[PDB]
Amino acid sequence: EDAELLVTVRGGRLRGIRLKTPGGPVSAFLGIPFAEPPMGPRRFLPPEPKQPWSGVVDATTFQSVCYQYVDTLYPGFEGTEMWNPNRELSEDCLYLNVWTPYPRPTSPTPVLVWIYGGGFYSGASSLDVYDGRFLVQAERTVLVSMNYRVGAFGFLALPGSREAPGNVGLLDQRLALQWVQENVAAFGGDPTSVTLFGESAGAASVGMHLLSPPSRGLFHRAVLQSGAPNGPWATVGMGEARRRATQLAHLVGCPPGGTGGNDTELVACLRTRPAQVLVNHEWHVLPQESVFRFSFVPVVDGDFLSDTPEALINAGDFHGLQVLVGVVKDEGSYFLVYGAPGFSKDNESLISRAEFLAGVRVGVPQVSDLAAEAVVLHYTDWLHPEDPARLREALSDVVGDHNVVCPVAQLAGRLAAQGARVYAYVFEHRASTLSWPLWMGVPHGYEIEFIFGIPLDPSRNYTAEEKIFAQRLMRYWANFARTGDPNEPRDPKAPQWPPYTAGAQQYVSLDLRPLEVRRGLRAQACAFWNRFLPKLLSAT
Amino acid sequence: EDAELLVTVRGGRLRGIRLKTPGGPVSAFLGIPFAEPPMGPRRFLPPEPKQPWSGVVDATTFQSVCYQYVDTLYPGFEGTEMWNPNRELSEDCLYLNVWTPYPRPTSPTPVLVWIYGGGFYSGASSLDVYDGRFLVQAERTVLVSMNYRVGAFGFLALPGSREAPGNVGLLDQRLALQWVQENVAAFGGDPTSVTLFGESAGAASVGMHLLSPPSRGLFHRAVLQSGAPNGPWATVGMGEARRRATQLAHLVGCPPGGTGGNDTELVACLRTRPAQVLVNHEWHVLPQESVFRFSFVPVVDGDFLSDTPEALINAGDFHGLQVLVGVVKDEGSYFLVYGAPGFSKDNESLISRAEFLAGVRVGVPQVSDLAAEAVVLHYTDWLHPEDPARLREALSDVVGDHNVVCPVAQLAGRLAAQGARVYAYVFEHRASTLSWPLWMGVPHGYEIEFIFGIPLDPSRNYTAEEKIFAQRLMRYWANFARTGDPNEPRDPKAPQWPPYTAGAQQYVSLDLRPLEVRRGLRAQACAFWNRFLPKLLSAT
Ligand SMILES: O=C(/C=N/O)NCCN1CCCCCC1
Ligand SMILES: O=C(/C=N/O)NCCN1CCCCCC1
Repeated sequence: EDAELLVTVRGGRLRGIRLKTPGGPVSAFLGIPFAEPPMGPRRFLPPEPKQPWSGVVDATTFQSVCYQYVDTLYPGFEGTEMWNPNRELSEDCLYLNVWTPYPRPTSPTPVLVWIYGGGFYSGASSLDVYDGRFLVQAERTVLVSMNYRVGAFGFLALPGSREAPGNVGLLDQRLALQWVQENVAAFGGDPTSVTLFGESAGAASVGMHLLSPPSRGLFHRAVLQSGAPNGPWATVGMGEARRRATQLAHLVGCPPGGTGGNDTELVACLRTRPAQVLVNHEWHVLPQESVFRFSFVPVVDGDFLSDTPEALINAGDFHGLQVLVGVVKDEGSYFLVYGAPGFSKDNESLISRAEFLAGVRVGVPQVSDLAAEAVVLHYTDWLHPEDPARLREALSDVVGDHNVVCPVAQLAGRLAAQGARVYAYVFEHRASTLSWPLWMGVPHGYEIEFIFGIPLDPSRNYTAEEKIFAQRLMRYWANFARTGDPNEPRDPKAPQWPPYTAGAQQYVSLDLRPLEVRRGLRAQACAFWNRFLPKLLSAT
Repeated sequence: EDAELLVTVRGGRLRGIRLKTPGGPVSAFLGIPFAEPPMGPRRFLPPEPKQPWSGVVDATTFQSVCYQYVDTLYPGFEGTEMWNPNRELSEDCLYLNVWTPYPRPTSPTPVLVWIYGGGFYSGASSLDVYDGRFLVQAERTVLVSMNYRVGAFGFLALPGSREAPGNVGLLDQRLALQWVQENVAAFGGDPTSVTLFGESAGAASVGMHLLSPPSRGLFHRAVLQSGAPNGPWATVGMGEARRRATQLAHLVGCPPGGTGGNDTELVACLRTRPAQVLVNHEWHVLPQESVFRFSFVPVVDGDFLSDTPEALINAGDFHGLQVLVGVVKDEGSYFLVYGAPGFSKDNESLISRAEFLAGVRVGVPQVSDLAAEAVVLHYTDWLHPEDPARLREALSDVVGDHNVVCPVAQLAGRLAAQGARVYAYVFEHRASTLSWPLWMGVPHGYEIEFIFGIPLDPSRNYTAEEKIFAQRLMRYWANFARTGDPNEPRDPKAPQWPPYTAGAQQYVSLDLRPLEVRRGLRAQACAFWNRFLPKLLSAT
């Protein structure tokens, strides 16, 4: 009863809240502090563990969202507002949430840990689409989700220095994983069966924890949804990260005119600026106009990432690891209304040939003109080279394959061929309540609502098929969290999900229809990005 | 009767022979001299018109074949020896043949002029597969075919000199066209309706006469079968042509060590060598190991070709011209047994991945390593990158597209978009009597026997459907020769053959089935060869 809403952890006591679902109640503990507030002199520093507290911390509501840019491209539009912060912004944001079934599991239960995306510049665990009450009720697992510092507060890096080493947002996630190992048993969760799953930048974060030894021991399975650490947007070099941090300091008047600009005096000036001031100049440090590019992302520093993600993936041994990867059908369509010429969510975006050629330079930023010609060659239907509809779908494939599909396929192939058991999927169901235009198809990020069982919410207008389809996906994710295999171990009737291998390259399609096995995650398109295009740049 | 076998031309009197067909007799005049024998001091010189003769020249049999290399790759094999000379070799070979229907047409009849192929190093108008008795009988047209000098005797060029200017083999064809304008009326032919049609190097020759003003006035229609003048094999630069001519001279002891080596002394030494000696060292002149490359080809000298064929095609007005172009289904499979590793006509040629990678360098001779990577990328099925059968068909596509299909498609597109009406086809029928292995499919050059109605020969074992198929093809070629349109001028029952345009790119498939309209002569593959690869070669 109400006694299950009281839980004692290593830091102190907590009071949770009961959440209602159409199938039964769920105990939730929202806003658990796992770190000291990274404010004042702690800005840009790695997180410190939350010191124990006296009394009962109220864990009945979500805590504050980390300071981040708020999207204003389409004010009042559900498709964009659903990702904006739904709580007040604050640097005091290092809090996590725990959903546990009712009654509380008496036996150790596998744990799912969600890491939200948002290009490492935005996101929050309090968003309605991340509501874990339906996944926990239907599958009786323990779900944990944490907040981590985004933007400059989480990834501004002056490499080599000590006042701003970078990757502190990744250390926020690692500390939350250490908190799960020390306290998830109090909620009925098994710390020996922890499955990380995230989307976009969260998926890239899950991949970077696979490549970091201090983080690898905190979990046992990984699910990467529409993201990978080896993408062209997930990491930056030490020289570029220093240029962006110095440019942001210049934009906010750091250092004051006539003062030396070493790393100590530069970060000290940054720590005196209000948090909103740094956010208002975050986008003004990118090197060129582009889409799917972000200012402050994880940096290859030799510490958290001893080498580039590509180098660590190639030289890595992943025996004893189960991975679930996948993408949506239209990964790049969402990002085209953020810079590609001739695109608009309120029309058909029937772009011309000239707009397609210009959009390639925005979708593939800062590459040689010869490299851009190779992209146009592969993504042009030369039997209909001027068809606006085909060009619109072509540029969507350019951005999606370059940033998501091919980095994921590259990762999935190296993982399976080096010990790991990999399962791959392609999400091909467009939600009936999707507010984005029809030409975007199945946009990036809109499989999350089905993984979290949002169609089960009675206050929403999802169809009856989508409710059954959502329960299938929650079954897939939970079975992978329990056994490392998305297939139901009791049911040979259901169509089987074959593992992904570097040779067969088998994957399944996720939609209202039963499972369908296909081969190749755009093998022809991803051979251009992963094999030839690097050689075309090496010769310049 | 026998009176129609007697014909007087401008040079003198001729006696022909009556040829029998299952549908009626045909009057033939084989071995008509149209030029002085290019022997002795006339070697390497342009042809001179045949001086008038006394008495009756016997024109009842084919004359001598020009000196040329004889294929010895598969001795005793029908597939190769059907192209070898069937008459004695001699430099006295400039003779032409005329087939005219019986009874002789009283009205002017459209004239077809055949130019044989053979990589500009071999070929003869006396070959059995060029027998024009069936095309002339079934369609009541006048057919002319000539011999032209091949190899060094026709295309050895010391550019600038007067002793060996090059392209004299093309001038032999031009002189034969001037002979048709002056004498084809005596056989019942119309000198105002002359249609050139050729194959491989013959098709390239037909294209070069389109781009040469002195030759363009001698004909009115053109048919290019599996060849184009803009191919990477049909022409050679002035510097490379001088190196090959000097290397051939060195191989035969010219100049005698150690005397001067100016162009006059070099050609004088070459004219003293027996003709067979020059032939025996022809293949030891090419720069690298390759297939679909030939030693002595037309040279871009500024005379016969004022510029490169590519430049003349782009900056040319073709209004009032009707062109019929096309290719066979498997253009490159025949050339793979002539140098590609792992290939053999007597096995399945299931090559490995390494043999495919090495074969690309032979099929695409002397390109940058980066260019070879681009070819490997485009022609590799990255879902089955090691499948021997797919690699065999891939290398066949590499050679066929690079040398035939894409040069033809580039030509057909420029002709259609600049005034000329173009009809395109793809020959997809494999002859039931074909001696080449099954994996070659429809090899290069094996549509000729159907164009000339060879299945109508009662001494051969063609099927009943192939006889009907050959008759329908002869009607297509004759209708184009008569009216400029391969379609039936009045029959609406049979499906129509739409023209080829640079936008729609419509073509028809020629096989036992009725006409089927398709779009794009391998538009995706040929965009790589015609658009992207030249830019990759510019930026080395
Ligand atoms: O969102 C902005 C704000 N600029 O001030 N610019 C475009 C960046 N877009 C939006 C961020 C994720 C989608 C692709 C990249
Ligand atoms: O036939 C020879 C004779 N070499 O001495 N070599 C193979 C090169 N071939 C020759 C012409 C037929 C296939 C195109 C390239």
